[PDB]
Amino acid sequence: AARDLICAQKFNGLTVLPPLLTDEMIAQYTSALLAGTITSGWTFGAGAALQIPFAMQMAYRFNGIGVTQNVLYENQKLIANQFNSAIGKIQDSLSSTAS
Amino acid sequence: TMSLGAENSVAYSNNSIAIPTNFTISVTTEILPVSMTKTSVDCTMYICGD
Amino acid sequence: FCGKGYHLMSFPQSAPHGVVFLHVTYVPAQEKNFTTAPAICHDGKAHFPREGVFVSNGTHWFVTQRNFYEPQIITTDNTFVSGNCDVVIGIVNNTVYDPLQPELDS
Ligand SMILES: *[C@@H]1O[C@H](CO)[C@@H](O[C@@H]2O[C@H](CO)[C@@H](O)[C@H](O)[C@H]2NC(C)=O)[C@H](O)[C@H]1NC(C)=O
Ligand SMILES: *[C@@H]1O[C@H](CO)[C@@H](O[C@@H]2O[C@H](CO)[C@@H](O)[C@H](O)[C@H]2NC(C)=O)[C@H](O)[C@H]1NC(C)=O
Ligand SMILES: *[C@@H]1O[C@H](CO)[C@@H](O)[C@H](O)[C@H]1NC(C)=O
Ligand SMILES: *[C@@H]1O[C@H](CO)[C@@H](O)[C@H](O)[C@H]1NC(C)=O
Ligand SMILES: *[C@@H]1O[C@H](CO)[C@@H](O)[C@H](O)[C@H]1NC(C)=O
Repeated sequence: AARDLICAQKFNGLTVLPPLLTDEMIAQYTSALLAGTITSGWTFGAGAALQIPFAMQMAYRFNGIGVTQNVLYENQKLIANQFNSAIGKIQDSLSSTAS
Repeated sequence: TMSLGAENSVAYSNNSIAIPTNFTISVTTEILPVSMTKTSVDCTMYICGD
Repeated sequence: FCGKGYHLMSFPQSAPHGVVFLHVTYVPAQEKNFTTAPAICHDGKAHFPREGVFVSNGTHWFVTQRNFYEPQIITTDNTFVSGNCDVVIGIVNNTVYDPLQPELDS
């Protein structure tokens, strides 16, 4: 009984084509990028992936930003707790605010 | 259905690292446009044909 | 940004309505597995590498750099002391060489 706007668009020769890459395949790309980053650091961006523990990867990042790696290795639990709390805050913000 | 790529699994462990022992030198080619054709249109002659 | 790998050089060439960049880059090729640890206990001290990775070939521990396998004996010149052994997770027990000991043993 109620005509649709998409039906009115399609009845006058205007059509929307589907994208070539579907959302499951985009999610597969992001999953591959996440797994490569977690299990190798930057080494999967220059060639074959080299495995490394994530504590050593975060120590590489800390030495990159100019902080000696003993700061990580003596505050690893605190840094992991801060990262988990920040991830939870991102979760709560995206669950609450839609803007 | 298209293939995204070959499936791989990184052999991750909390006390194992992989270090390269050799290397290679790769020279790649990248092409970038810079300019194009500088056209000019005689407006009156194109519209009216003198 | 300029070639897949670690950038070394780029060479420009002309082209009809364009430019062609030849990016010379470094790519690591032949890989090897190793057993690794963040720090080393030595007399209650926690030795950390100054630059490189603590690795082990099964029996002995050496220190290398990250992008190329070049093992060296762990001394006090390429390591630094920070804290004690009771904090770092994954520490291992090994000796650390001192170059001053054969000089003081004269
Ligand atoms: C590192 O790789 C290079 C090539 O990528 C190796 O060089 C080759 O070695 C073989 C060994 O017999 C020679 O037959 C080839 O002629 C060499 N190629 C070139 C271009 O010189 C090199 O041996 C490798 N190094 C190690 C330690 O494995
Ligand atoms: C780990 O590397 C060290 C240093 O190369 C090896 O120690 C020597 O190995 C050679 C064999 O190539 C022996 O001839 C020497 O007698 C060894 N020296 C000492 C002080 O042990 C060690 O064998 C390697 N461990 C492995 C391969 O498991
Ligand atoms: C390292 O060990 C893993 C697990 O045994 C193995 O799959 C892999 O081929 C080894 N070598 C490299 C270079 O990762
Ligand atoms: C690595 O993890 C396994 C289980 O996840 C654990 O049994 C092992 O003790 C860990 N190794 C270190 C050095 O903590
Ligand atoms: C290292 O040595 C100390 C004292 O000799 C000991 O308490 C500790 O358990 C040892 N750790 C390992 C991993 O052998």
